[PDB]
Amino acid sequence: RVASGAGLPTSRQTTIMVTKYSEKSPITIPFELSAACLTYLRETFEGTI
Amino acid sequence: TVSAPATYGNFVLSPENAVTAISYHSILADFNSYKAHLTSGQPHLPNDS
Repeated sequence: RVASGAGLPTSRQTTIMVTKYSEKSPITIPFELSAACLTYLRETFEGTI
Repeated sequence: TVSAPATYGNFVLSPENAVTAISYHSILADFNSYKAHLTSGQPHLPNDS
């Protein structure tokens, strides 16, 4: 605040409080694999090179 | 009494066979012998693959 004359309407308000909410924005991305890929990844064979 | 082979014959392909199969979809068995005898100029192989 700032002081003023002997009778000017200086407001009594002091240290007001406010609330801020949160804005939501999820993101998404898919990735896909084939059955042959998963099979050859999982069951490692004793086969040749 | 007669002698017989005790176990199946284990035939495995060399890395050059693997890369040729991946690239051109074909294999020459005993590939290294082919390469060596071809480069050296020898016309014949001792045995088949």
